Amino acid sequence: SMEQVAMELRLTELTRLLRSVLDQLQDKDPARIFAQPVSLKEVPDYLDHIKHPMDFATMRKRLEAQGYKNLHEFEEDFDLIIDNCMKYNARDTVFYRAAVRLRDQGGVVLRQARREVDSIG
Repeated sequence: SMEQVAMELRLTELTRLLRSVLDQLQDKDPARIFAQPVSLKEVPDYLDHIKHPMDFATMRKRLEAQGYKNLHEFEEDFDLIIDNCMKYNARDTVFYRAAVRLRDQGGVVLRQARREVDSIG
């Protein structure tokens, strides 16, 4: 149908905007701490601690399959990255501290994203 196409164009355009959002958030992680999945070879107990692992590469795979229906879904995955880190790692660690800085800096990007998503519809 023509309606299904229009819906698909909307999804494609959301994917475009979320790709730019993802790039801007990942720039706030210049150490690449959150770039890839925590390695279960190197942290064998990880899934005993963290039930839903997340990282920027995993988000990018979902994004490119147009697997984010709305900004809320995308933010859920970004918050997982941060929240998983802040539980597994202690306050006095470079990992925890990286997550705090990512959260604080990402907030600004996500605030305007929400306005753009609502504005453009």
